[PDB]
Amino acid sequence: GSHMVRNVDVKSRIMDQYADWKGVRYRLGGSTKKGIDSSGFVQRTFREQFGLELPRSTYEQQEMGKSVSRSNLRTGDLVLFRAGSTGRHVGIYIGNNQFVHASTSSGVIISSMNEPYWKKRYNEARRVLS
Repeated sequence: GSHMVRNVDVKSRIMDQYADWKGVRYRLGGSTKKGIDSSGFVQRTFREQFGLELPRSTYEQQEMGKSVSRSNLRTGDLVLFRAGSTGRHVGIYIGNNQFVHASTSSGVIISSMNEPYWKKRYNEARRVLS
């Protein structure tokens, strides 16, 4: 079998994407720097940094990969929250109890998993990178 190293500087690649996208406003169904949503930001990040094709849907991203327990989160895992009007919101865990996401209140931003709003609404996590 293959013994090539894989999955790489995951944190630095996500931070590269964040550097270029920080502050981009929230727009439902958007996919550009003029405006992007939470699942769209996850889709773009995984395409551009990891070469993986994800759907632009929190509902479908919840099905991906394998489930991870909250205690076992690793950088690059998708974090899912029962938040907002439809009860669906996704971000990318970046370690140290932080996650990056396209937020409705602030656009693309880094938030803490311990912020009371997000801590109360955390639902599940998915691992996509082996």
